[PDB]
Order: sequence, then structure tokens, then C-alpha cells
Amino acid sequence: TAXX
Amino acid sequence: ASSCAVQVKLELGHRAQVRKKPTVEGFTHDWMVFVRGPEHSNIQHFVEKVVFHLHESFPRPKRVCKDPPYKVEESGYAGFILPIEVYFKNKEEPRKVRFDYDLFLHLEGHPPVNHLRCEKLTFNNPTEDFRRKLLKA
Repeated sequence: TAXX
Repeated sequence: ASSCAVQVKLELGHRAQVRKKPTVEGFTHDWMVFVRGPEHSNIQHFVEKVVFHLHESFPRPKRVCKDPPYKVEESGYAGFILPIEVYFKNKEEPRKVRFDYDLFLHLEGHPPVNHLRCEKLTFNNPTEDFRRKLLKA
């Protein structure tokens, strides 16, 4: 998924 | 004029599954992250506590576990680096060890995450108290  | 080298085997890991329905806040994954010993070994003998440092976007981000299981369950929307500190029941250097854990999430339509990361600590010539605590595991 996206990196936060 | 004799040497000692104690070696313990830890397992870090995490599972992460896309939620059937995302929560009201937009969280879309249920994940859990853990620190444990192999084959149900009892690492409490030498592990005081385990600290999971979650991302700042989480409420009460510094989670602490003084007793097994050393796990954190949560729901979320993106991956991040989770610093994990393992504190030993040691009164000598070093008291704890740090691991930067890649807590990643997979997209929907892909099989869920079941990730394992084996780590191996070697302590050289420790104190006898810590030695027997380590060797009772």
C-alpha cells in the first residue's frame, strides 16, 4: 500500500 | 581464562488483512505485529518488556507489553517503520535491542500479509544472573  | 557466548533466537513478524469493510475513519486494514520466541518458547525469563513505537498518527503511539504475548493489534490505512525495543532483564550493557520493522500492507485483490523476520542475539560473557535467565528459555 502507500508508505506513511 | 574461559569464555561464554549465549545465543537466543527471536521471531519478529506481522499479519495484515484487507478489511471486508473499512472503518468510518477510512482504516482499510486489520494488522497485528508480534515479537516472540520459536516453537512457543518462553522468552519472558530474560525479557522485561517490549515497546512498539507506532506512527505518530496513532493515539498513544508508544505501546508497551510487560507480559506475553508481545503483540499489538490495530486497524490502519498505510504501512510504516515500527521501531521495536526489546528490553532484557539485564542490569549490564546492553539493556535493550532496537529493530526497525517494516510493517507493510498489501493491496486488495492480493493475498494477505503473513511476514516473518527471524533475529538472533548473541550475548558475550554476560553476568551469571542474566546468563541463567537467558538459558532458562
